[PDB]
Amino acid sequence: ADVQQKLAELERQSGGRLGVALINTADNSQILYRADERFAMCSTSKVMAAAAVLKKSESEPNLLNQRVEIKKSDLVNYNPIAEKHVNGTMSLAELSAAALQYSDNVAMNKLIAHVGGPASVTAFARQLGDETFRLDRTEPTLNTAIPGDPRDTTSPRAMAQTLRNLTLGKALGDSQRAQLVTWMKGNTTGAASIQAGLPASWVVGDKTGSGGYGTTNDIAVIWPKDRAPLILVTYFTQPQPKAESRRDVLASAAKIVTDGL
Ligand SMILES: *C(=O)N1C[C@H](NOS(=O)(=O)O)CC[C@H]1C(=O)NC1CCNCC1
Repeated sequence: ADVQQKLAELERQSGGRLGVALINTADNSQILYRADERFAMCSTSKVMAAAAVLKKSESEPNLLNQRVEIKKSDLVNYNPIAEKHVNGTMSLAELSAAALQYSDNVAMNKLIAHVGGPASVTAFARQLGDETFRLDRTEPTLNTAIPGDPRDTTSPRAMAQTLRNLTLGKALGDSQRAQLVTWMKGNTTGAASIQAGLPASWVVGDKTGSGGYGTTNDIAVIWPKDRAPLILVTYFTQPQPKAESRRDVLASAAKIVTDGL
């Protein structure tokens, strides 16, 4: 009751639309707020694309080592790693790390292409039991985040359940699950989001995202000190097309739902 009041208050103060799903694996409980509404995933969709590559790699031992050309024609609007490798190759492992840890959009496009495109990433989600996730577009257009548009969306509940499966459950084989967790724990982009609302000592693997309409997102697996892990999804979007990001709202949401733990 208190936690719900606090999230509603945060949403009202923020001026936007907030979606939260926490799974506490200590007691199999959840805290949900707009958790069945759709939100544009933006760069948080990179987790599903990397996971689809990892799944493919379970039957293809040379896949992660496969060399992918980086051409000028591959550049899109946010390319911090790929721009340093133009006219050379990167491995699919290197592209996965760049997508997850630096949120490189070229890297995301190569992951998408090498599993068969957005509909293939979506079919992977369906195979895991996630009916909600939909990846419709490639980078950079998947980040438009127009209100009412279902393209490139999921719900907080669906993404929390799927992230649990990927990182703590059995969607991926032992090697592949460990690799995803390693990659997410090495994320460099998330300190202002969920992590900013948790104690300094807690360990986090997360993936942020942002896009049109001031969309500001984070999805995380969290290891609190001496406690079972948590899964937290915080999605946020705003009414104005050119709204600025609100990473503080995600931090505030994280603090609200973990207070006590
Ligand atoms: C993901 O949401 N992206 C790519 C990159 N991610 O930053 S983080 O917040 O994921 O670490 C920057 C924001 C976002 C993105 O691609 N935004 C678009 C860039 C190209 N023009 C439209 C916005």
